[PDB]
Amino acid sequence: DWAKANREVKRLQVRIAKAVKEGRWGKVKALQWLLTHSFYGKALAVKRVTDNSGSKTPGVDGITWSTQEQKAQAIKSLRRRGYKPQPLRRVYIPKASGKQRPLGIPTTKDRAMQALYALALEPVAETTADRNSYGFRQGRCTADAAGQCFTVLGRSDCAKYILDADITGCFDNISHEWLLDNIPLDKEVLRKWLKSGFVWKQQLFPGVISPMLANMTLDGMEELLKKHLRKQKVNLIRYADDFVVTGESKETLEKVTTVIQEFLKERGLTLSEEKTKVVHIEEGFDFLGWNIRKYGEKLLIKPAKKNIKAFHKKIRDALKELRTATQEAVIDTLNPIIKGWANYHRNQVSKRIFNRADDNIWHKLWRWAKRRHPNKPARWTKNKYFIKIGNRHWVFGTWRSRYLIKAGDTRIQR
RNA sequence: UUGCGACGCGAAAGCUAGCCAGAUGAUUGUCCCACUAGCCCAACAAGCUAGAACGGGACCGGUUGUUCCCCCAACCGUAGCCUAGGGAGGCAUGCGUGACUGGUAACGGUCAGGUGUGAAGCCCUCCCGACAAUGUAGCCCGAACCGCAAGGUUGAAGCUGAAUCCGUGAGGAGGAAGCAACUUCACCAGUGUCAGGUGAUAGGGAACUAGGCUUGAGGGUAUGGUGAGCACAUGCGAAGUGAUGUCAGAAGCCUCGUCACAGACCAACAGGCCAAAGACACUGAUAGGCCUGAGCCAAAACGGCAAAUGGAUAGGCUACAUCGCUCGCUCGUCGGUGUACGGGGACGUCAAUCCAUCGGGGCACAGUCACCACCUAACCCCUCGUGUCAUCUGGUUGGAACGCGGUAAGCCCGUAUCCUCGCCUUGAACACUCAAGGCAGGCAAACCGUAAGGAAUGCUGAUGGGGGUGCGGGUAUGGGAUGCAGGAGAAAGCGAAUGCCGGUCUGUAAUGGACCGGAUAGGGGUUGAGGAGACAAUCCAACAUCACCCCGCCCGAAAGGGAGCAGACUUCCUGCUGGUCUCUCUUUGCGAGAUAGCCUGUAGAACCUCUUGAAUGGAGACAAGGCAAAUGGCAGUGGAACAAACCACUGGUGCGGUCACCAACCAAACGGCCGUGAGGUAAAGAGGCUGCAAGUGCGUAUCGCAAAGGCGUUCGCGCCGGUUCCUCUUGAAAGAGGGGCUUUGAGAGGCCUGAGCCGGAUGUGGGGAAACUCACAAGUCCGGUUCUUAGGGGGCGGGGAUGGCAGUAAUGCCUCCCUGCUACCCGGC
DNA sequence: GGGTTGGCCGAGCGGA
Ligand SMILES: [Mg+2]
Ligand SMILES: [Mg+2]
Ligand SMILES: [Mg+2]
Ligand SMILES: [Mg+2]
Ligand SMILES: [Mg+2]
Ligand SMILES: [Mg+2]
Ligand SMILES: [Mg+2]
Ligand SMILES: [Mg+2]
Ligand SMILES: [Mg+2]
Ligand SMILES: [Mg+2]
Ligand SMILES: [Mg+2]
Ligand SMILES: [Mg+2]
Ligand SMILES: [Mg+2]
Ligand SMILES: [Mg+2]
Ligand SMILES: [Mg+2]
Ligand SMILES: [Mg+2]
Ligand SMILES: [Mg+2]
Ligand SMILES: [Mg+2]
Ligand SMILES: [Mg+2]
Ligand SMILES: [Mg+2]
Ligand SMILES: [Mg+2]
Ligand SMILES: [Mg+2]
Ligand SMILES: [Mg+2]
Ligand SMILES: [Mg+2]
Ligand SMILES: [Mg+2]
Ligand SMILES: [Mg+2]
Ligand SMILES: [Mg+2]
Ligand SMILES: [Mg+2]
Ligand SMILES: [Mg+2]
Ligand SMILES: [Mg+2]
Ligand SMILES: [Mg+2]
Ligand SMILES: [Mg+2]
Ligand code: NA
Repeated sequence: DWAKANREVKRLQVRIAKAVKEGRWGKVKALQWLLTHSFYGKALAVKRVTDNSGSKTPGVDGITWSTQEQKAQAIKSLRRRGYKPQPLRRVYIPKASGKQRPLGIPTTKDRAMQALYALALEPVAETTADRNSYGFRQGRCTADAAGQCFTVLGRSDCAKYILDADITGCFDNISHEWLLDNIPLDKEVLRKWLKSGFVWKQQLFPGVISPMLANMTLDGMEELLKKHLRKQKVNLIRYADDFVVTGESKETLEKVTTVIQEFLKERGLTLSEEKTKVVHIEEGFDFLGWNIRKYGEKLLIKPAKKNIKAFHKKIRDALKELRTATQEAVIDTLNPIIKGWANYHRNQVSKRIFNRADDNIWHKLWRWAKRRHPNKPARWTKNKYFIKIGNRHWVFGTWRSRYLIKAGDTRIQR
């Protein structure tokens, strides 16, 4: 099946996008209508449901037996006409960073319809979106937001004034009428969705279809900031909801404040007064964990000290849990944490920050090894827990050698 | 489950505490006199010894008084003893292992030799003994060239040290002879050589570690301690007061300075220098090398200035306190602080050395800070006194984990005695009949299991098994954690108590203490303990908690076993019990909250059927920000040369809108209007049936959480919390604000293990001068307390599952569950 | 503005 079921869907996605590169929204709505009423679209929809850890919804359906795939997909073969979405189930997943962050879970049939119209929406939200919008799109990392911050703010390639903005309104605070007016999908399905209390009201508009909506609602910013015409003055860089704007002066960024607040005025959104601030590089703004400053005609994207303190909080808590552990288990928990904070900051100025990070986790590991055996000397723990692994002594681990990854040895790529 | 630890006793023996009294040694540099000793052997004295004998004078050495010098002052002394520490024996004991032996068995006794332990409650003698082990973060060494390996030559931090010389002497000056680790790297302004130097390191060394007592008593005095442990919203508790803090973390500490680890380093880059920078050559004039810097001056190149903001200082094997990035307590070296530390002189002081306030990181076995009450007196001050310290001896009161004692109910074994006793299948004969065999059961264990124990095999299989009782032999063994009550048995104690039971007074939070009263044992005979008696002649006496025989009574049939109050400790049996936690359902709070159905309108061009009627059926091009009830698992073109597989490219599927059709049906023009064809043909309405829209179902099925109250009360409420939901904020388990509530039951099921702490009575050791602290199973014992829900594995007995193997079958056997026991092992304290 | 390696004082009694 799936050796062609992805293929026909993706070809028809290509045809939707080729429709939107000319006007032809009749062609677009025809191919959306057709792809939604395709067997392959429905089969893909139930695969995307079954591969996201389905659990108890209100309208409980199963996942298993490899026939309820065919049962449910023939069920939504009919189901466009009498489709009534049932409301959500208020499910708390206990995040390991502070709460049980709530996440309203739809019905499996409702999330299958969401996956259907998600593969309908995607090739329109590719082409009609921005070109400096990096949130939640295809093929785009948050590192590319830093790359756009680089080739915007480089060797005097801006003029030193940047607006650090952010958008209020927690939920999909968008006026429902605006969504129903201009979104390239069938207004009856979206009409039934927005009535239903669509996503549970602790949602932060960054459940598959809601990023497609929250990208489509924020795609006029780049065009309406080509109302200003200078050389490299206005550049907008936006990751999913958190954007910063460039400029050349304090009052022209206030033109940009009034412009963007008129833009979001039509929708249900307002920029804040707190989180919005104008700032002069070099005084720095925080953007996706990376501090951007200048430090005297350098650029120096550095990972900010609120993305370092969060990483030390993660390792501090990983060892406050493993307080009586085995040494190889301590390597096993602490090693992908450091590798994930390595591959994420490996394109920026981070090597100095990596040596300070390995320093601080080393002191945590030393306090680990010394709190292990209280009344026992120090040369014992140094040669029992730490290995001369090379030129380096003090390399934590045991055993072919099992040992932590020094984040400082992770080879920053230009 | 920790080497032992329970309980009574100290009859006796040996450790041990308090007190009393004696004896002995000692009371710690040298000399001179003072006093006394062997002192006139002439009481003169010149001369001999010892001196807490507690005197004075003059001197030696050491340490402190901040490096060196010269004074001065205080303190210490080469003596005796004790301990830590080391060595060597015996001795005792724990666990094994073989050899022998008792006994019917259960179970023992004895030697050997293998390994432990001998102690903070628990071995004896001897020797070395304040010298040493032992340790170390700072300091010092850790070379210098001959050269075959490093062999030697020398050096060498340093150790030890004679000869000599001075002084009455303590001592002072020299250091011959001897001993001694020295191993491996890196940097020097390119490379190589040679010279001249610096920094890690194996080890070595210095330094300390390396003790204590030898003058007491009172009074004042704290820099020295204590005032529980826990939780915290409230508190429990006999056990200060009040703040403040709990993981987005107080106090303390390690770092570091706004880009906030090594006041880092190397590379890059930028600015400057230099002529290969100690020489001798090679190479390079510019990247050739070096300096400085994510700040600045520099420049022959000596290096300096500020380093977030202020601020301080000279010289420490000094003493005390703290700290060196977090368990408590005692220590060793080294380093930083803070307080205290005579007179003069010389040398000369400051380096990013240190402190303080902010600020960035961190570190977390939860305390901290202030006050109050009380304790102790080292030091100092004051008063009084002449001793003090160690050991041994004797007395006396005590104690114990050391020494002694107790078999009895439990269990095992033997003995006599009463009761019970199979099961199958076949040949069954006279019908119970009986056989033959296997089972079930009784005994050995080869072998396995560290271990609980099990099992091959063999042995027996009513000639034998099992249960009950009465005896006899053996062995029961030692932990506070949930009490209590009853029974079996009950050591020591008492023929009148140390116990018991009443009574009186009194103390603690609780255990307690003193005193008065009361009960409490069949007989005889015997040995004849032991005292009597002028005596050994009397030659006794019955109790010596009763040594041994018969009757009174019980029990048993017998042998006999028993029988007065308490009756400790360990056991065994029976009953009633406690606490807390996990899971499931229930009920209530907060939030969410539907589909099917029922109903009222709406739409159906893209859903059907039917009735209809200018009112039908099948198909093309063009478009398409209008819509939809099968749909793109569709079709076409091309690549394969069209062909077989696969791959590129195109497609709006339908309704609607416009041109444009094909089938099927005709208004008008037309000879009495019989006939004709050029020409015209797109609705409405009823049934279901799907959707929509509201309502009812319904605050319901169901889902996510949660069940926590206290205090003031002025009775209205308020504050502190808890719980659910919403909103702001934060990277974040933090916070801010708001709404509600402030709240029930049952079910089975775990589990009894530990941490301590306080008081009292006793012991021991480290620290301390002492209070007091840290430990000895919470020291132990009793008493009072909170807290932890209290760990895995394995085995044996019973009832089932009970699928198979073996099976004529009895049934066992590998596999599951329920249930009883188990210290049987590895934790753990 | 990338590239390397540091950190370790010992004894003893008793515990979370
Ligand atoms: Mg005695
Ligand atoms: Mg004497
Ligand atoms: Mg002197
Ligand atoms: Mg002086
Ligand atoms: Mg010996
Ligand atoms: Mg001495
Ligand atoms: Mg050296
Ligand atoms: Mg050498
Ligand atoms: Mg050394
Ligand atoms: Mg000495
Ligand atoms: Mg005081
Ligand atoms: Mg500083
Ligand atoms: Mg800086
Ligand atoms: Mg500097
Ligand atoms: Mg000194
Ligand atoms: Mg006093
Ligand atoms: Mg006693
Ligand atoms: Mg005892
Ligand atoms: Mg006991
Ligand atoms: Mg025991
Ligand atoms: Mg008790
Ligand atoms: Mg009893
Ligand atoms: Mg007795
Ligand atoms: Mg009496
Ligand atoms: Mg009484
Ligand atoms: Mg009761
Ligand atoms: Mg009940
Ligand atoms: Mg005591
Ligand atoms: Mg002990
Ligand atoms: Mg006690
Ligand atoms: Mg313990
Ligand atoms: Mg203990
Ligand atoms: Na426990």
